[PDB]
Amino acid sequence: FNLDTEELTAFRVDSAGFGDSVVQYANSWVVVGAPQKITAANQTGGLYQCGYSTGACEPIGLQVPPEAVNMSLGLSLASTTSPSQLLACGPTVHHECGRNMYLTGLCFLLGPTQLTQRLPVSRQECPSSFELEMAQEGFSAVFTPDGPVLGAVGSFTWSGGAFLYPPNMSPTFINMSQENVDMRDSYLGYSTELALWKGVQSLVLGAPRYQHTGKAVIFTQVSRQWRMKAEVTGTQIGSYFGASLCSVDVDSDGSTDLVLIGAPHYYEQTRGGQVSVCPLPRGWRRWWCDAVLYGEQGHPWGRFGAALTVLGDVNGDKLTDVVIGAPGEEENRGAVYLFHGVLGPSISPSHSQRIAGSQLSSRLQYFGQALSGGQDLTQDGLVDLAVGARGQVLLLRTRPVLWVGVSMQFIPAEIPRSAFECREQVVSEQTLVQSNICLYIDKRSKNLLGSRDLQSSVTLDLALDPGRLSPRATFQETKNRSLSRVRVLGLKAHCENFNLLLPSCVEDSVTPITLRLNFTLVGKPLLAFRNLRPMLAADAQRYFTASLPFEKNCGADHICQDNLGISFSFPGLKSLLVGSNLELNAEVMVWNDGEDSYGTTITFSHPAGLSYRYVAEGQKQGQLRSLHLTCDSAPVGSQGTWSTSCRINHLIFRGGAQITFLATFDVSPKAVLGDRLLLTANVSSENNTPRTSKTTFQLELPVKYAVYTVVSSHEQFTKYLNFSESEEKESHVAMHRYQVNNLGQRDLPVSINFWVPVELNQEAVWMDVEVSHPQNPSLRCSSEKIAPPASDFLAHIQKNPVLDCSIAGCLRFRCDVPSFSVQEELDFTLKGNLSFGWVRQILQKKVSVVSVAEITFDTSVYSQLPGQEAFMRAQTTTVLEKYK
Amino acid sequence: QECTKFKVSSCRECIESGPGCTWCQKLNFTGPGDPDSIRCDTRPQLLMRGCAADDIMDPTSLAETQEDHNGGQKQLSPQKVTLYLRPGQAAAFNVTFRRAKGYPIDLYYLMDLSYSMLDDLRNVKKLGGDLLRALNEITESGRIGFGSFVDKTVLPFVNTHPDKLRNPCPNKEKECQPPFAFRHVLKLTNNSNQFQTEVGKQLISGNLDAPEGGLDAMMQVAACPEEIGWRNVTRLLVFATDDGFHFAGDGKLGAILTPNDGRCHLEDNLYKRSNEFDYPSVGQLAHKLAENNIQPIFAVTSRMVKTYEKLTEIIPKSAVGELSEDSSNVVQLIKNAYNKLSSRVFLDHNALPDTLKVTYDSFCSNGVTHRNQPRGDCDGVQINVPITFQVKVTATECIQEQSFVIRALGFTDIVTVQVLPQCECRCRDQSRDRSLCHGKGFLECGICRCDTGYIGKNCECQTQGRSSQELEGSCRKDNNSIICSGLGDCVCGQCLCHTSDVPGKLIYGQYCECDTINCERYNGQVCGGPGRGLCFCGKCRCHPGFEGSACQCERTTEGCLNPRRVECSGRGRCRCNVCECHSGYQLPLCQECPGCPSPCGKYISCAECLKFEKGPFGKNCSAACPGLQLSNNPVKGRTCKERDSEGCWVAYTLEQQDGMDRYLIYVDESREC
Ligand SMILES: *[C@@H]1O[C@H](CO)[C@@H](O[C@@H]2O[C@H](CO)[C@@H](O[C@@H]3O[C@H](CO[C@H]4O[C@H](CO)[C@@H](O)[C@H](O)[C@@H]4O)[C@@H](O)[C@H](O[C@H]4O[C@H](CO)[C@@H](O)[C@H](O)[C@@H]4O)[C@@H]3O)[C@H](O)[C@H]2NC(C)=O)[C@H](O)[C@H]1NC(C)=O
Ligand SMILES: *[C@@H]1O[C@H](CO)[C@@H](O[C@@H]2O[C@H](CO)[C@@H](O[C@@H]3O[C@H](CO)[C@@H](O)[C@H](O)[C@@H]3O)[C@H](O)[C@H]2NC(C)=O)[C@H](O)[C@H]1NC(C)=O
Ligand SMILES: *[C@@H]1O[C@H](CO)[C@@H](O[C@@H]2O[C@H](CO)[C@@H](O[C@@H]3O[C@H](CO)[C@@H](O)[C@H](O)[C@@H]3O)[C@H](O)[C@H]2NC(C)=O)[C@H](O)[C@H]1NC(C)=O
Ligand SMILES: *[C@@H]1O[C@H](CO)[C@@H](O[C@@H]2O[C@H](CO)[C@@H](O)[C@H](O)[C@H]2NC(C)=O)[C@H](O)[C@H]1NC(C)=O
Ligand SMILES: *[C@@H]1O[C@H](CO)[C@@H](O)[C@H](O)[C@H]1NC(C)=O
Ligand SMILES: *[C@@H]1O[C@H](CO)[C@@H](O)[C@H](O)[C@H]1NC(C)=O
Ligand SMILES: *[C@@H]1O[C@H](CO)[C@@H](O)[C@H](O)[C@H]1NC(C)=O
Ligand SMILES: [Ca+2]
Ligand SMILES: [Ca+2]
Ligand SMILES: [Ca+2]
Ligand SMILES: [Ca+2]
Repeated sequence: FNLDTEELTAFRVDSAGFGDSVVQYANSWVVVGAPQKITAANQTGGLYQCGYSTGACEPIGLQVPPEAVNMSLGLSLASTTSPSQLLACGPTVHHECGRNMYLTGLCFLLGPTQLTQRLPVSRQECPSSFELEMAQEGFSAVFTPDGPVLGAVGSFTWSGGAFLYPPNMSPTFINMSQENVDMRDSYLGYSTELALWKGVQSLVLGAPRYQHTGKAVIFTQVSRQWRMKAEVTGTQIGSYFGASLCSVDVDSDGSTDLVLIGAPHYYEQTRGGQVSVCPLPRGWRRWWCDAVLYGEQGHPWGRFGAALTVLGDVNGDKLTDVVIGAPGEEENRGAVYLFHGVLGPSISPSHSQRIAGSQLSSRLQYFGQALSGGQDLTQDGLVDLAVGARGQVLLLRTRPVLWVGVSMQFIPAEIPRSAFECREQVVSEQTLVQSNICLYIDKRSKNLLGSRDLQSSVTLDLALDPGRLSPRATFQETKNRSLSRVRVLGLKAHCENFNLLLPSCVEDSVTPITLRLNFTLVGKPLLAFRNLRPMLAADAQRYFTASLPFEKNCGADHICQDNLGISFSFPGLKSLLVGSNLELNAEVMVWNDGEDSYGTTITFSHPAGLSYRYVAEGQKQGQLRSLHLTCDSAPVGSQGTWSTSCRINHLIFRGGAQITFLATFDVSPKAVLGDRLLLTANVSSENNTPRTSKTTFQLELPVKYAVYTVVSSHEQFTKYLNFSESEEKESHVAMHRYQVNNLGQRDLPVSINFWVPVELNQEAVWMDVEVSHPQNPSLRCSSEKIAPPASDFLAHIQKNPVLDCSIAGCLRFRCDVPSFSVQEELDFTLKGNLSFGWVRQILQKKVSVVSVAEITFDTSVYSQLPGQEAFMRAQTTTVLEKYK
Repeated sequence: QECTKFKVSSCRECIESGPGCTWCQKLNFTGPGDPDSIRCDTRPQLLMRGCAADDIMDPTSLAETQEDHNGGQKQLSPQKVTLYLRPGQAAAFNVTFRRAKGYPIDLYYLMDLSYSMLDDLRNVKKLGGDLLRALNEITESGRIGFGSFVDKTVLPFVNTHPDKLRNPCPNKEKECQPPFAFRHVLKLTNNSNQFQTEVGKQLISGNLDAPEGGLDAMMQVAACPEEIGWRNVTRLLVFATDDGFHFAGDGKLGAILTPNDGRCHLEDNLYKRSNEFDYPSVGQLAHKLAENNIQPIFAVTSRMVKTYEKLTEIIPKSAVGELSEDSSNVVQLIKNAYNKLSSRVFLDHNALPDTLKVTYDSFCSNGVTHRNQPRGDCDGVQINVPITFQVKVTATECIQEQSFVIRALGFTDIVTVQVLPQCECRCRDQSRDRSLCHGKGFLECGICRCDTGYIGKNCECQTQGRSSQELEGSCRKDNNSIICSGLGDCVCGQCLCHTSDVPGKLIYGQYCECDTINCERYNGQVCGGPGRGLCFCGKCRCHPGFEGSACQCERTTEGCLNPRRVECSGRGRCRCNVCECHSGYQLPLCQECPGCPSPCGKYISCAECLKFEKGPFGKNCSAACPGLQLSNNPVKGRTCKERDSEGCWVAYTLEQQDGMDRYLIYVDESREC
């Protein structure tokens, strides 16, 4: 919501197809593209570098080889930050092979180094069918820690792919094999984007025309693999699902969290366009572009999703924000949109801003074709955005959004009843109340210390009992029922107290007198014009009110004793693990064994990991809550805890009457809180707490956490029975491979237990059994023999040929694990020469021995979520059918 | 029934509260010191209170069917619906449509001229005497036109240089015409033999990329009949190509980022703009095309049959025709055209303003009893059998008088549906009783609406200086309640809720108890922001199509549906466009259970009971083996391979489908003893 629409820079260089494709160069400069900037004989176009200092674009020197013809360079662009480099491209090279020419593509790497050219400049000599004649490589490019990556389209049956270039090492390439029958004419690699991770990188290609609809495919490059991770078909035919793609970072952990997709030509009733949010689940063969949502707009033929780029943190709420083009909006006019992240895989459908081509863009037809931002180029602190348009390209800076916290208090807590009911011999002695308000700004990370982040002027507007046409007081400075004064703020508080005049005689006293402020940011001149316009955030509670109670007349005497108690509980709450039990139902009862409490308030103390949400229940219940109440959460303690006050808004709590209401606290699935969480409940009257020992009520609960821990019996399991059984040999070792993995969301130690039969009445079943742990460090495992109940095993297995550990002296393996990181598919197998001797001991055939494998973890602190999943107890049944 | 009180100042503000809100005009209904808002309750409550039945106002939506004489319009009646629509209340008016016959036809043959369409050009170059013959039965003197097309001139769609451009023909080079994209060879004419001979003339051409660029030709055709000419009655087209089709976005390959304008600009019945011009977007036809009452008839190879099949879903009035690569059975396409092209009765409307929402019903002739949905898709009606669409128009607010139209896609019959903002209820005037309201106010159905400065149920008091003792009787809900629930100062018995200049904030009620801000939130928005729902005294009244405590289950729709159109596949209720997959089945639509062991055990007994006949063991089979299907095809996915009842390794894949233990197997015709 902070994208400048007044004081910006504009580069209108008229060079044919200028401002058709743009990218953020090394922070100092922005590179635009003009593919159709005719040069020589139907040849290239040309590039232009532009600086902010002076509003002008200088041509860029280039050694365009005679080989590359009609390549119209600049069409495809891409820039990295790693070391600062840039990549321009002619995706339309023409090389005459006689009978018919084709299209190869030629790119150029610039920067503060050597001017490389890298397909690389092995001018692609000449040779239904196709291979790589019209692949126009470089049609779309994107960097990555291990060398750039250009995209081919006409690979073979126009399937597609992308050529990776390493560090001077010969490049590789990734198509979809041929065994992949489909994917004919899909332009796989029309758009390309990175997907860095805490682990290895990941590429993504856009296939607008997979089966003529559009699919997007993601690839991984595992050691000696380079296979496919996953993919998702399109939603509609012609929708063009795959046009644009952008890996964006909802937070700032540096691991790519989700990925956007384009489909400008999509609809069902309104052809606005379509962009698709698609998080990056880990664990191949499963991946959904349907983490719910997909942004649009109410305007047909808009081409929404034509382009888009990560912009980053602009509003400073730790939630990256993105930009999206739509040059088809309005009457062909241009348009752009701004969205924000939320928590993890998600975005906000409702955009905050919609800067379109109506923004005293005098006359540009379609703007927003392409755009890339995130880099600070004007060197005024925060990031900038670059949006290309037909003819010219604009730069929109991000205006600083600071927000402020406020404190309100009335020096005279309440009213002493002195100037209360008053009298009419002699005066109005108008009591003098003081009200001190303070203003301080705290959330500052982006703007950093120094100019701007400090000095600002503000307009204040205090007003008492606004809603009523009966002003219960007035300020002295102005004598009015309200006042205004412009004063200087800082990151350091600014407290000023004002004088208030209460008339000796007044009607209503029960209802405290309200005092609210309207505050903004007046003037906006601050030293240099390097700030121009600051502003406030979305959640700007610019209306902050504080109440002043009265000493209620509790009689001609009787002194007015404030006596209220409180006690609450958790009906049915069992164990409370983070993941299940999201909502937290609290049943609070309360007393009034003293004088009537009017504006009685009830505040709670709780760890950051939860807040209050209105119940609003109806339908019906019970002997129970009825109750309109006003609650305001707010941070309190030094570090971690904070209070959610809740004053029973509009009615009285009389006599020794008790009342019970229900207050529910949502708890986050990632709730940071000790192994125990406590919470209290301060209870008092509107007349504050005049005395000594508080009547707070607390209780402390054991806390656990949700985890998903599953284990399967890999199909590399030895079921080997066969008739050749002449003697009693030893070694046809069986192999029980078990694979395990946790789809939880927290790293947690575990210990995988096992059960392998051996001794059977002195007659070993299978000997020297140990457990290998490949693809992973040499871990420590335990071993212990145990003897079953010793029932009549004769008839036992006659029921069922099975040989569980309950018959034969089993063997437990306790394989401990340091930290079973989430997503880790840590797997391992066990083998041992399987003896044939014991087979006769039971006098039957077609017997089968079973091993049980069961994973465990500290029952306390951690626990499995869904109810109860036995997915942490696999089994493998081998068979020893050997006749004759 | 149901009625929550919004700010009630008049009979109209009681109406703007909800459907189940009624108003009483009977005077002397207000007690010694009772609120005026009490007059606005539910019809039942009013009778229980004493309010007469004939005193209960209830202004309702209805429809005006001003039918025409005849020949005004043909089979879309009524022709003029002047509805009087009250907000929130739906007005219903029926639509009788009894198609008749066949009007003057006007065909156009869009044929792809490639080297693959050679024997097509031969077996079709002049078979038009049987077209008018096939046209003779139903329609009379129709029209016949032709238009050729290939693909964009410039690469990468076809080699632009050099003189293979002059001679694209592969190997034979039988003097094929230069690479083109759209050449209007024949205009709509009466003659038939002249048409045939003008076709055989031109020979094929050729291009590089496999799919064609036939879409660019589509627009150019129905773009400017100021040079091509078109009948003012019917206009049928027919797509023909043994190749794909390029749409917008592909043009970026040929260094062209100028989108499609929509109008054709030819100088010699031949395009010379498609090069400096981008491809028509996929959806740029269902609009422009359907606007000029034109409808293509897909007829291509069986290789491209189910790709145009998905295209039939989107664009209206379009049939699929799988034919041989010789285009010999091309005339039978139109026996299948009128078959289900005179069948798709459509009933959409001009893009209405957001302040309105329209729906329809459907009663097809052959059995179908549909209800509530846009369009009028009834693919079971043809010649002379009427149909029934129940159009239900509802508003959200008191619209401004305007007018829209409900046309049948592919028909010139415009139905001018007028719309009148109906939002009033009408009684009396200020000649009767200038007395009551103490002269400073008028009277309307009992109560008195005072001036700007006067207020009260009889314009008696002033907003400057009043109170009494037990006037605070009905001024507080109960004896243990604060007066006017605070946030409201009592005057003359009743309360005048205070005002807050904060967005949304608004107090109201007899005792100023209810506000429109303190309800249940959702996505950091009150009752789901202004879009989803609204706030009214705690409870959220979610807009239509949204339910839940705070519109939490945003949509009443079902995105939980897959292409199978069965909710959440196997298991999982569809709550708020989400599935609750049973067991370890994962999202979104519950198909893949990644953790499931892979039970081939217990299945071997039944595998040799279906393919092989080695004795249904436990009992029989088809009873202990509800994996009912055993397709004689190469299904795959769960490649299983275990043993049989006695030794032999029986191989077999296992493709599960949808719900619970439902499966589909192919047991290899092989064993291994
Ligand atoms: C990336 O994507 C491609 C396509 O999607 C995968 O499949 C390749 O597809 C082509 C299809 O044509 C395979 O065929 C290759 O043809 C080359 C030359 O044409 C021959 O075949 C045509 C058609 O039959 C004839 O008209 C013509 O006369 C030729 O006989 C061959 O040179 C290729 O090499 C083969 O022989 C050479 C001998 O030197 C061997 O070294 C090769 O291993 C191979 O056997 C080939 O015959 C081609 O086989 C496919 N490539 C591969 C690697 O299998 C690719 O698989 C995929 N690439 C990667 C790395 O995954
Ligand atoms: C704090 O809030 C109050 C009220 O919201 C400000 O008082 C004045 O409020 C009105 C809105 O009721 C402002 O709007 C006026 O509106 C019309 C358009 O509807 C516009 O044409 C006028 O120019 C005017 O803006 C009005 O601006 C505002 N008064 C001033 C001086 O801006 C009050 O100003 C706020 N406190 C501040 C700014 O310190
Ligand atoms: C009910 O509870 C809250 C918090 O317990 C009271 O709010 C304010 O809480 C802070 C503590 O965070 C009090 O400050 C001090 O606590 C520290 C130790 O953390 C201690 O060093 C100080 O001596 C003091 O106790 C603060 O006093 C308190 N606010 C007020 C106005 O007293 C809240 O006051 C309680 N509700 C009531 C009293 O109605
Ligand atoms: C590049 O080629 C184009 C044609 O593809 C030239 O444009 C014109 O083409 C026509 C048809 O061949 C010629 O008769 C004209 O003489 C061309 N125009 C002009 C002004 O020369 C174009 O000229 C070529 N460009 C260059 C500079 O080689
Ligand atoms: C004085 O009070 C009046 C009425 O409340 C208000 O309109 C006006 O702005 C005030 N004047 C000053 C100087 O504050
Ligand atoms: C429209 O048709 C339906 C079904 O025949 C009928 O029930 C309904 O009364 C009709 N509506 C009007 C407005 O005549
Ligand atoms: C008023 O309210 C209640 C409900 O009828 C009753 O229990 C009580 O005695 C009343 N109080 C007075 C002081 O009349
Ligand atoms: Ca991230
Ligand atoms: Ca941010
Ligand atoms: Ca900057
Ligand atoms: Ca053919």
